[PDB]
Amino acid sequence: AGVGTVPMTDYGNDIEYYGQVTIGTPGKKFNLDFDTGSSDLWIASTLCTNCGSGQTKYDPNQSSTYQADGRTWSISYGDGSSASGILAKDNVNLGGLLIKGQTIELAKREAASFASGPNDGLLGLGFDTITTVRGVKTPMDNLISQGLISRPIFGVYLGKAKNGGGGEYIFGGYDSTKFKGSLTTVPIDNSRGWWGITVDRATVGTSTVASSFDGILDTGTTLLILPNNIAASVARAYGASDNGDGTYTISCDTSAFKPLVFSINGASFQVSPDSLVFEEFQGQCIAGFGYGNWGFAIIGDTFLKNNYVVFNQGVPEVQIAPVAE
Ligand SMILES: [Ca+2]
Repeated sequence: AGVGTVPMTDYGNDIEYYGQVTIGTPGKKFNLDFDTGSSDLWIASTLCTNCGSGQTKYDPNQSSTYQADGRTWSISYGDGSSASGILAKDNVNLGGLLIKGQTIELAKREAASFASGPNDGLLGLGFDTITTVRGVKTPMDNLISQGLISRPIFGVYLGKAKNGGGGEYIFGGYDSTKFKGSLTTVPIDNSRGWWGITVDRATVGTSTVASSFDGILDTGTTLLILPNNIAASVARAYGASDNGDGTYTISCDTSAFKPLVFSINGASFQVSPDSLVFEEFQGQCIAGFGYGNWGFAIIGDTFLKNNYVVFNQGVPEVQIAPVAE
């Protein structure tokens, strides 16, 4: 692959997307979840006492560039998962770009959901104001300061399992074969450490289901999670029924549904009919949109697998365009 290019693997029905990263000298390959909703780079390690037998574990002893650190870390994600351990320093190779002396977080403990998942840890792509340890420079901060990228951007393509899966992240560039038309620039609010944007409105057919609302672009969240009122308005448009757990039951037959269209900075971006269905289990379909008790939306994979995004940490801003398909 080209310089800074990282092919991704689509896990299951567009649940999450991970890529290979080489850590250490001579180095081991790790599958990490690329997450724009967090900013810590943590990996399963041989110090871990409740990690999955299937995860690849970083071993300090096998890296001649490992450097010990006296600090500890602990993280607790919104979904109830967590992990904790110690800090360390080592080299990280991202698509051919060798970051020297990146702060890495070695897990000593991790939640069972991580132990049974497909990845070895997470690569945080949010802003450095939300690293759990103060003073930690993120991989993007280091790519920029070490001169590994000449533009402070990363282009993101997330595939659809229905079309074969895959995905691709490009550090320092983007690929126009993955999108159609012109990119639309959208200003980012990074005040909470996330890629926050304002959606002007959301429509289903001729109905305005929502007025402007704020949301965060999160590759690390599977669904499109909306504030209660907005989610109910959307559900009413499709005849979806509330499962009482943050999810909805929708008709498995999407041939009759109109796309969920977001108006962002004057252009239209949509969640295609096929994406309105997340998963089918014993003939019952779970919708691609859910609700949470937050005042802002979590714009997850349901939305990102339909729209290419160029993330610019420098401005900050994003450039978006409909996926070429
Ligand atoms: Ca996640």
